[PDB]
Amino acid sequence: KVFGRCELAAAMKRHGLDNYRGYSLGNWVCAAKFESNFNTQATNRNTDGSTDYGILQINSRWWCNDGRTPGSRNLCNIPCSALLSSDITASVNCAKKIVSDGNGMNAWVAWRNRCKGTDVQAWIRGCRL
Ligand SMILES: [Cl-]
Ligand SMILES: [Cl-]
Ligand SMILES: [Cl-]
Ligand SMILES: [Cl-]
Ligand SMILES: [Cl-]
Ligand SMILES: [Cl-]
Ligand code: NA
Repeated sequence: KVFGRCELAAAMKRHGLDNYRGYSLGNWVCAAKFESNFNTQATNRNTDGSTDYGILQINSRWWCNDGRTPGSRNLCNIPCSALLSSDITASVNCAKKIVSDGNGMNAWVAWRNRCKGTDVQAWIRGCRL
C-alpha cells in the first residue's frame, strides 16, 4: 500500500506514535517518507546480508525474522513479512521498541540524515489530525 502523507499521519497517530519517546508526529512521517516513500511493501537489502522491511525499513539484523539473516535476532517477535502489510500495526509496535533502545530515532539513518533538525512539522501540514 502506498499511503498518502495525511493518511499515514492519521494511522501513526491512532497507533500512538505522536510524541512517542518525545518524537512528534512529523518526525515519524518524515522518517517514513525517506525510508520507504510511504510504501508498506518496500524492502532493501543491506551490505551485511540483512534486509530492511516496510514503511519504516525495520532491519532483520535485530528486529524481525526473515530466515536468511544468520546470527540475527527477532526482538519484535514477528516475521519480517508482517512489516509489509497494508495495516501498519506491526511496524508501529516494533518501531516503539526500536526508538526505546537508547539512541531514539537515530536508529533510522534516513531520519538522522534527512529529518533531524529540519522543520519536521511541515510533514503534517494540511492534515486533519
Ligand atoms: Cl511535528
Ligand atoms: Cl524462517
Ligand atoms: Cl535468520
Ligand atoms: Cl493502518
Ligand atoms: Cl531521544
Ligand atoms: Cl533551524
Ligand atoms: Na532476524
